[PDB]
Amino acid sequence: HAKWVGESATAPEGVKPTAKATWANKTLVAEELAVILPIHENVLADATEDLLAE
Amino acid sequence: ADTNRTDAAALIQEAYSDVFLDSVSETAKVIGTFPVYNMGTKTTNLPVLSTFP
Repeated sequence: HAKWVGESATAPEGVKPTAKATWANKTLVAEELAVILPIHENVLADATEDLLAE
Repeated sequence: ADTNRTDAAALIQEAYSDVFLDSVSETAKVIGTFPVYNMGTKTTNLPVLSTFP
């Protein structure tokens, strides 16, 4: 932020002020979703649909 | 010490500007709005019906 700064060489009002910026950090972290779907091969062979595609 | 504004003041001229300077506006209405009669002398007489039978 700026301020108003007057003009003398001697009074406190004449002094231009100091200031700073700051930064921070955010994180993506990857995690795993998974499932296993088991099936018996005779069911897989006997069924009328492609059960692996299902 | 320093040469401050009060020390230099004799050679610090002020400026002038007209942004807020205006004449009076003409606000008057009645001659513009109502019927106007041009009078030829101080008095004019205007007869009107007062009563009837």
